[PDB]
Amino acid sequence: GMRGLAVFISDIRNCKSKEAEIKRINKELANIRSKFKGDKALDGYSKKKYVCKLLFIFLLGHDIDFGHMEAVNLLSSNRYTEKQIGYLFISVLVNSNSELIRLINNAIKNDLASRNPTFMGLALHCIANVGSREMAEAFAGEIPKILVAGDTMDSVKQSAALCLLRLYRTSPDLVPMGDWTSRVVHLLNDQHLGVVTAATSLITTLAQKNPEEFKTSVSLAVSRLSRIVTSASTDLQDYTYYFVPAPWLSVKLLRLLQCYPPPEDPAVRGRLTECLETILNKAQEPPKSKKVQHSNAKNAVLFEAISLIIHHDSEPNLLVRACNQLGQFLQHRETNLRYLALESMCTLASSEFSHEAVKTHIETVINALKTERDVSVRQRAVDLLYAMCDRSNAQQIVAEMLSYLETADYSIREEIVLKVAILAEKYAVDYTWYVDTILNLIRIAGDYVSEEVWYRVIQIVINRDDVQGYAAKTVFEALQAPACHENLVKVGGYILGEFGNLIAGDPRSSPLIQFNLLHSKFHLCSVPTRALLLSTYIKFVNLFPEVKATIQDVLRSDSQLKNADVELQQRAVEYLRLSTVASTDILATVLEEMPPFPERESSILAKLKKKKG
Amino acid sequence: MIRFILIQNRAGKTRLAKWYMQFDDDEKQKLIEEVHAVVTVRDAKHTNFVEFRNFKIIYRRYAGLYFCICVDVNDNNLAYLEAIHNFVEVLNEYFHNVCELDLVFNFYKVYTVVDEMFLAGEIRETSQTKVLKQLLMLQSLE
Amino acid sequence: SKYFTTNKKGEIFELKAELNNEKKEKRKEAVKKVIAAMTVGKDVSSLFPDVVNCMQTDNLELKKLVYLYLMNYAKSQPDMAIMAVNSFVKDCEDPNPLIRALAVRTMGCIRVDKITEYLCEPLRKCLKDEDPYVRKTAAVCVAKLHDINAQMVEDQGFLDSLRDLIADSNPMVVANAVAALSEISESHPNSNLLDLNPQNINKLLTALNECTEWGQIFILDCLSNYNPKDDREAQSICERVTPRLSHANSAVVLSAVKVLMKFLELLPKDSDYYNMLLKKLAPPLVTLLSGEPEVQYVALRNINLIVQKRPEILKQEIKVFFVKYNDPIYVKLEKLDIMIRLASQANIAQVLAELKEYATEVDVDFVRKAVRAIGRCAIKVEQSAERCVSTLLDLIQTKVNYVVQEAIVVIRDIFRKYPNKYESIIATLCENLDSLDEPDARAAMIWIVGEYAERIDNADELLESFLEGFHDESTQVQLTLLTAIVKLFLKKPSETQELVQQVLSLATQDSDNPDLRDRGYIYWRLLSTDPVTAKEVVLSEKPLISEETDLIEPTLLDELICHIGSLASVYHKPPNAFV
Amino acid sequence: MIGGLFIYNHKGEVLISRVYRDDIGRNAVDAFRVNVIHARQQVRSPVTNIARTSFFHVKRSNIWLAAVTKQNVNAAMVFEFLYKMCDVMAAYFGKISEENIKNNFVLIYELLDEILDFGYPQNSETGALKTFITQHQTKEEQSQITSQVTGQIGWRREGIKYRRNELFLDVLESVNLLMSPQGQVLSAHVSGRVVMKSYLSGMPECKFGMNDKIVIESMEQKLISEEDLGKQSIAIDDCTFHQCVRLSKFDSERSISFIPPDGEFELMRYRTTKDIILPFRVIPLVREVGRTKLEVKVVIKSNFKPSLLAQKIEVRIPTPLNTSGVQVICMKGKAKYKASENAIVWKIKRMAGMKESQISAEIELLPTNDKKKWARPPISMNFEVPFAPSGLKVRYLKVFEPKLNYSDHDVIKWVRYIGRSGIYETRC
Amino acid sequence: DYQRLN
Repeated sequence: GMRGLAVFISDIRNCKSKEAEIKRINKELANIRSKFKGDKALDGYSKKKYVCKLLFIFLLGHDIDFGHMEAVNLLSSNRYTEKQIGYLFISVLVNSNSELIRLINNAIKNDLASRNPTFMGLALHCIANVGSREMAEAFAGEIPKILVAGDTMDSVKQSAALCLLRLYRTSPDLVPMGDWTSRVVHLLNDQHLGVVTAATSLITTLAQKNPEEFKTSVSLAVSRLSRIVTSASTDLQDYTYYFVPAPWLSVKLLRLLQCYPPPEDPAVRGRLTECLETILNKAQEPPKSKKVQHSNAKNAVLFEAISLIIHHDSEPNLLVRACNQLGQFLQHRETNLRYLALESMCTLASSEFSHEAVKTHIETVINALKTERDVSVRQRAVDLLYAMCDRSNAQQIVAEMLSYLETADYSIREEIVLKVAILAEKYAVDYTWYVDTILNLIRIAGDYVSEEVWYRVIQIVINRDDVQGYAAKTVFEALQAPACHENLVKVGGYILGEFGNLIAGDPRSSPLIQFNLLHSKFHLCSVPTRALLLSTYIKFVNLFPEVKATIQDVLRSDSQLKNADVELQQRAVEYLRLSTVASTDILATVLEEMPPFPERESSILAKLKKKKG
Repeated sequence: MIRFILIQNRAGKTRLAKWYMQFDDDEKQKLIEEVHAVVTVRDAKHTNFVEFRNFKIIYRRYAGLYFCICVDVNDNNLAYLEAIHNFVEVLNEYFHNVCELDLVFNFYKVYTVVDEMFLAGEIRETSQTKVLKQLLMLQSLE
Repeated sequence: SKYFTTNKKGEIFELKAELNNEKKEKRKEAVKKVIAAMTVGKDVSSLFPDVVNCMQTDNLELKKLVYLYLMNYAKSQPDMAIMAVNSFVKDCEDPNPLIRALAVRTMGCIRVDKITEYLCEPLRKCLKDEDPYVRKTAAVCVAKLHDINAQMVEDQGFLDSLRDLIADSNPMVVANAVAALSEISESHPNSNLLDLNPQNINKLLTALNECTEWGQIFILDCLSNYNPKDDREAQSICERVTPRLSHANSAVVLSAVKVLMKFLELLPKDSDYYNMLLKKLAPPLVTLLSGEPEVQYVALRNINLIVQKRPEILKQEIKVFFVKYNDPIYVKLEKLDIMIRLASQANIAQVLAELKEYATEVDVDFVRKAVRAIGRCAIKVEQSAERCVSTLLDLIQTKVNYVVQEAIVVIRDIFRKYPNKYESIIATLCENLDSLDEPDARAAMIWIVGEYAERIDNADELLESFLEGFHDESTQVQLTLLTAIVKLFLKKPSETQELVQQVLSLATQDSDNPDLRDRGYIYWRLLSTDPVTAKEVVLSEKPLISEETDLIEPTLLDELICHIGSLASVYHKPPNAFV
Repeated sequence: MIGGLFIYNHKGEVLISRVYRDDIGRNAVDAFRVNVIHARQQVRSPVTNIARTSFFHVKRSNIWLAAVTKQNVNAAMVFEFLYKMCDVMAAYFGKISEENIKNNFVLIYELLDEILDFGYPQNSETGALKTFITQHQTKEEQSQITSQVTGQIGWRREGIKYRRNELFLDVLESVNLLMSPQGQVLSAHVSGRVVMKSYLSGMPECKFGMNDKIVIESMEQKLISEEDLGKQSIAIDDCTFHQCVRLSKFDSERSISFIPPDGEFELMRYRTTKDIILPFRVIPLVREVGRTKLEVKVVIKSNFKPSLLAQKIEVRIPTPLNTSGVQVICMKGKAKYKASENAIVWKIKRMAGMKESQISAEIELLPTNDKKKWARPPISMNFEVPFAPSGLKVRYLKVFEPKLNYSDHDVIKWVRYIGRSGIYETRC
Repeated sequence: DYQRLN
């Protein structure tokens, strides 16, 4: 123990406005600068107590500028608590100095080169805890040789593994690939489950960048797991969390197999199946403790297991059941479990083995999304329909996302609009529904649309035909609507531009009318849009002798000609000029039909993937 | 991996903070104040997992206390919620009946114990025992 | 002094526990704790039944706070929102008129689809009363109702009741009546506005006097809609209204301007009430840049529009709109623009002074706005222009990129007012171009190198540089670069195969953009016939600009005039890019 | 109209929040918290749109005060309202602060709900509200408050009686001046207000008037009295009033005649430029010594009558964007400097009528760019003086009460003339 | 301070 820290903190808590705190504080800071500077500077309680007080002030929300060498003091030492305290202050703070740094390293190796627990320990915890380059430059052929054909304290072995994971974590170039692979994946099997833990983690990264290298890990992790999951209802009691056996080890091995595609040697693959099977069936069983934690540890494993199943795709049965269970979970009292199933089963849907399997739940999900009313959740739900959609679905799933958008933020709004657009593009059987749905996004959202959406619906209407005289009709009624969004004017503009003739027969839709209409639309419209309405006005000339009088009348008055912006000038002029001059047979030839767009590349999906993360 | 560990209180006081790679200062302060903006507003029927931007934080309550772990995306939510609690349990062992003033007045133990059961951004020791063993069998002497 | 707040453990449940207490004190303190936590954000629907069971009282603090909780959650559980019916219908019948009114106003705030019908009668017999507090509430309630579930026939009994209410014994009544009857004249059976004539208007003006701040604003923001038969009406109305060197400040004053600015149609120079009106309208409009900052910024937005529509008002008040160094930025930028509106034959000397001074500042937006402004001065009258252009060149050469860029943009709009003049600069401009990474900078610069290529023997290298990453460059960049290159080609065909080639290709073969691809195509179907009609069409001489420096679209403008007080003005957009 | 209405602390939490309309969301309150209160991009305006919702706000203390609508409300109006509001909350407890707000929930609400209904602002005053808002009766008080609030003199009248019967008018005048490089008034104006603090009885009809053009020739008459033809008698560029003055009657008779609020209310704002009185002349010059010295000079002069008292003198002079080694001198008062915030502030206690005082500065120079310079921001002034900088003086205040017996002759009437800063520039 | 009105 020790007195001061307690006194100090007692007092510092027992304070007035944060300012009195500051007074008392700076009193101790100046008092420590002066307790520092000079005299017979004592041993235990003194150095410990005051260094501790600087750490505490620092970690109160204040800063430390002084005497940290007059604190690097404590490191190479007789006592633990001074070592621990010194290492602590140095790991928690590192300033603009290098002398400090080399003295700290001196202390590091001169403390490390020992033969006992907490030295090796404290230093490993430091190196692994913070450390600059010189840690990875000076101690990178160090930890490999620490654990080769050489045996240390399990606690140390562990801190060594995790340290080496740090030293590969920041300095790959400064990590050698020596002949130690075999004792790395021999002491995986090793007795102490902590050792197995850390190792499993490290090996997870090492093999994440070097598969071929740890191809042994596989079989061993397998037997180690099946062993863990069906042992006995009392086994390695030290390492059971609320009745579940060693769940973070399972979870770390599950995670460790997910970097390897379907286990080769098939007795191994056998045990893996047999086991995953086991796990599945244990989730089948019943609560062995009313206490929420037990439930959870078990489910952690279950969830990661499901995942190894999805990453594999070699098991049909397994997949189907993962679906079934995950299914049962979506209406759980618990919210974490719904939300985690939702996520999980979304990840799942990409396996075609489990796709009808999934579809069955549409009802449920449509209900979560419609209801849940937290939001992390619905966001998981909507991701999951989008996820689960084929032709049938597509019709409904789309109707639903459409209302769902009649209510959400901003970010979501756009991304939903993007999906509704990719589903209706990808799945529409009848293509009148497709136009209807895009026209629908414009209505429900508009402000959130995006642009590859109106580019695409434009693209499509041109490329399909049968779609057209309809599209034209719709777009024309839909423009004469009261409040009237602008992407509607972009879209209706273009479309009715280059297909208005189809509709042009109907007395309600003569061309004069198509123009006047598009024209009330013109005078409140971003440049780009008006660039659009001008070029439609010329298509409208060449497709419509009838009207030309009025059109020239318009693209001729000062307003569009003496215009302030290059494009609407250039354009208004050019189109003036091709009515003015222009043989006719040229004007025509120019403004031809417009070839079908090739089958593109899908901008939309592209955008959504960029939005991802 | 673990990006980091927080223990905040109701008030916002960072009764523990603990980091696992390169990070800044004004940055860390932001991380904290907004972690708080998230967590303090939640409740019962809210998930102990919150996704934020390009990370996620798994987060649990105790009295007026928020033990938070922010971690990657590919990582095991439940698993981590339980890590939090198992650790909280080890401290309930250590301080033989733990409340926040315990971690205030004894923050350094706290640091060295987190160190004992978290390293390099990974899980060090799950054992209530082996932790409480090395913890106490080398707590013994100063 | 007694707040509660805090959060955790499960004290929403504990809250239920004490919310059900014997001593009314732990319950009051409960309801309060509840509202506190409801206000911070906690979910507290879990308590509904209990809290309304508290509303079952006769103590007003509590009744009120419950009522609050009641609005707010009453929507989401129509089921237990059944609770209130008997309590409110009995309260709508009270002694205390304040209690009746709290009831009626709390009631119509709960949107449950059958509460409609349960209140229908309370409200009908409430729009009648020996109390104006009541009737105030009653009209507001009729509007509140018309927002939900309401077309209703009895509801048409209420429409009539509301209109007949206008011509009342009372101000407040008519403030809320006018207010309501208007908010309602949204829902369009085309017959919106409904009425207003002689009696209506005269009664309304005498109200304009005998009312309140807001009441007034309701009468102006109402009136900005009447269509006077001839000019008798126009006059005696503009006059009856005039007195608005007034109080709600901003609000009354602005609406005063909205209404007033409207009844300017009567042939530009009459027995010039018209011009006394043009005098009259500048004083207050000036006082307005002397409210708190906020109501300046609103006032300036409004002016800027007025100046644009009728510029003969703040004609030589140009001095007023000079920028102080402790005007908050938004007021700054507004001012600057309003300066450049007025800059004329006289003011230019000191104007260019002021501007030269602004450029030097640090606020990036400001700096730019003003460099722009200088340029825009060039376009407004010429002499200016020579000096301006020069200052601007100097400015480019100050090496600060963004000022460079804004410079360039302006200089283009200039060449576009002064073609045949500043040709001499172009090589200069082109040196420091390879550092224009903004859309309008590239747009203008490329349009330049396009336009004046005969001059620029270099242009092949500059444009064919720009075609590297042709995509992931602003549509306005592209589009502009395209017409630019067909321009170049037409004039210099002897060196421009691969260029109309790859621009036309790029534009036509990969553009998801319909307007671009479509114009790629339209310029392929010309360079595939005749220079004869190519030259004649593209390179045709294009009329000048004149006095215009970033004006607003003319009609747009005519209608933002109609929208003076309202955000429309602030945002400068019809009410339709915010529903 | 007004939909959301929400008040926040500085760290971003709600303090109070009240929604008058279906339009609004949980969404709203958040978004604002998210977008104004938090955007790394400080520079803004005071209205916003986020996603077809518009958000107005004021800041007071460091305490944000937001109003929200999803229509095309009257801009101005909703603003003036947030103003009227802050004045009602001061009216109830002065300091508008987090703790002061928190500890007042129930009120604020009773108010919020009262002050403004369905977004439509109601009777906003404070002399209505103080009469029926606790912090007990019958039909009497009942219809009293009713008809008073509903009527044509809400704003602060019922049936009032005072132990000592007095009125004070304060003429508070800000001098706004921007004045070119070497002395020439580019913006030359005075913005004035008449703050009336009145403790009166009953329904006292006030008429009022100032300096405005005439020619000349109790038992407590002044000893001396002018006679000598008081010319320059000054008329007013523009005056806007308070809710109480009969603007019809004024527009007609040019009288300022009303029935006033009780207490400390502001009666008119007004501006003047003509026959203006000169203020406090500022003379600023920067020079150089060697390749390593930039030297800064400010001379201060004042334009009074002989006899008078210049108070609370504050002068802001800028350092260059960065500063090497600052060296400041004074010849009256005391000198202040602040770094990283980068500026120099001079504070003077007392300055006599028609003085002349010197203030000096030096700044060292070492290489900062490659050959690039600085541009000097205007030098700015803060002050108080007891002249009436326009040359306004109150001519008359008629005080007739028909109900009670008493009239004009019974009233203690005091007047003050205060001449504050406002907007005050140059160094070029 | 102030000065009497009247």
